[PDB]
Amino acid sequence: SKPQPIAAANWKCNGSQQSLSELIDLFNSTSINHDVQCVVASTFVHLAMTKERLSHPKFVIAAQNAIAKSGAFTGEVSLPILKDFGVNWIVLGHSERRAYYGETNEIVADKVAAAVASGFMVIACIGETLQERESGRTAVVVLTQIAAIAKKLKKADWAKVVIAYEPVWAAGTGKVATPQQAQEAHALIRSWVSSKIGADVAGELRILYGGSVNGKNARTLYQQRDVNGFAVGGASLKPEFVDIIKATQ
Amino acid sequence: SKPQPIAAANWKCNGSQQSLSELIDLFNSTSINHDVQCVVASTFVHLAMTKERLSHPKFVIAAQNAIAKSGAFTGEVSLPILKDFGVNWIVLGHSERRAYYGETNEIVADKVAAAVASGFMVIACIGETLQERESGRTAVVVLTQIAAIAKKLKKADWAKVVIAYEPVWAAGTGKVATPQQAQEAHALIRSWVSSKIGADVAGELRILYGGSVNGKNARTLYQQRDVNGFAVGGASLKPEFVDIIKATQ
Ligand SMILES: [K+]
Ligand SMILES: [K+]
Repeated sequence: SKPQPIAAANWKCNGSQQSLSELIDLFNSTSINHDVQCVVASTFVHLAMTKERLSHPKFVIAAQNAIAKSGAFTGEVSLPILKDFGVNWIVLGHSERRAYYGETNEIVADKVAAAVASGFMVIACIGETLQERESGRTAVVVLTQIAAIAKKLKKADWAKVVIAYEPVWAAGTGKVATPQQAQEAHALIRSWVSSKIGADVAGELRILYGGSVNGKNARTLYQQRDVNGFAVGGASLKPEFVDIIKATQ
Repeated sequence: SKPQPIAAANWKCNGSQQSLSELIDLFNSTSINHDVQCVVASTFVHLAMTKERLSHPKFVIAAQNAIAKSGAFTGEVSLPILKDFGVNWIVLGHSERRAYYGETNEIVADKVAAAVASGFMVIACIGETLQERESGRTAVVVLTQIAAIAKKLKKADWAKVVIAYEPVWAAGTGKVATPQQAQEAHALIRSWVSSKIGADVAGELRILYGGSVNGKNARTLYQQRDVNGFAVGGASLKPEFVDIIKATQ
C-alpha cells in the first residue's frame, strides 16, 4: 500500500497576522482521523507566530526556502538559523525560485543535501514548464531535475526526502492537468527512483502533487497509484485546505 | 551642521535566538545621550524576537530585503507583510544581493521606490568593486547606481531615503576605507544629489559609510564632513557596536 500521505500548505508570500491566525485556529479545531502528515509553510516572518499558535498534533511547520550556511548574505535565511528556531521541515527548489531567483538544478540539489545533512525533512520540488512539455521534453526535464538532487544524496538520505511534482505547464497558463497526466508524471518519477536508488526507497517515497487542487479533484487525484498527497498553493490559504487534507482519506 | 546621524546594525544572515538576545540586552542597557537613530536589521526569522525584546527608545527595527508585492513568490517576503508586522525600516540593494541574487541597478531602484511608496524608511546601498576603483571608475559606477534610483523617485521621496556608500572591497574584508577615501566618495555623492535633485535635498540627506567599520576606526571616520553615520556588518554582532554608536558624536 501507499506510505504516509502528506498535505502541505504552501502559503507562499502571503498573509497577515490576523488572517493567518484565523486560518491556524481553523486548523487547530479540525479533527483528522487518519495518519497524515500536515505541513504549514509560512513566510520567514510568520514562523514565530505559527510556532506559538499551531497546536494540532498532525501538523508541523516548514520554511519555504533557505541557504546552506550562515554568513554575509544580506536578506537570506540559513539552515542553522531555522534549526535553532525549531523549524525542521522545508520546501526547496520551488518552481518560482527556479524561475525568478536563479535556482538551477544543481543549486537546488546543494540546498537539499545541506538540509538533509542538517537533519531536515525536505520537500524537494520538480516539474516542467509549458514550453518543455509542448516540446516533448517532460521526461528528460523532470528526470534531469531529480538526477541532480540524487547526485548529492545517499540511499539512506531519502528517508528524509519528499518529492513534489509541479505541473508548471498548468500554472496560470490556461492549461489543466488531468488525474491521468499527473499519474503519468508520478509513475515516471517512481520508476526512476526504483531503478536508480532502489525499489525499497521508491516504495517508501512520498510523491506529492503540486498543482492546483480543490476538495473535489484532490479526492480523484489521490485515487491515482503514485500520488501520495499534495503540495497546495492558493487553496492552502483557504478553509478549503481542510477538504484537501480529507482527500488523503 | 550635520543631519541626524544613523548607526545601522546589519546582522546579515547570522545569529541564534540566544546570541542575538544577548546583543539586544546590551543595547537595551546602553545609555545613548546624543541624537542618533540606531537601526537593527535582523533576518526575517528574528524580527519577532527583536520586536519583543528590543526596547531602547533610539532603536528601530529593519528588514534586510523585500519584494514589492505579496503573491506567488515562494521563499520571499513582501513590503505589505513587513508593514503589517510593524517593521518600518529596510535595507535595500546591498552589495551581497547585487552580486549573488541578481539585483541590478534598476531592480534596486524599483524596490526602493516601492518601499518609499509603502511608507518605509529606506537605507539604499551603493558602492564600487575593487576592480572598479583601481581602474578609476568609482565615480561613474557609484553615480550610475544612485541615478537609477533617482529616476524612480519624486523629490519628496528623498526624505525617506538614506544612502549607504558601501565599497565592495571593504565588505567583510577587514580593509576599511580611510577617512579620506570615504569623505571623497560621500562628497561626490552629495554633490551629485545637490546638482541633480536639489541643494535642499542634499543638505538633509544622510550618507552612511559601510565596510569593515569597527570601534577603533568609527570615530575618525565620522569626523569627516560628509559622513552621517555607519552601516555595520561584522562589528554589529559584537559588543563593539556600542562604541560605534558613541562614535557618531
Ligand atoms: K490550489
Ligand atoms: K500566491
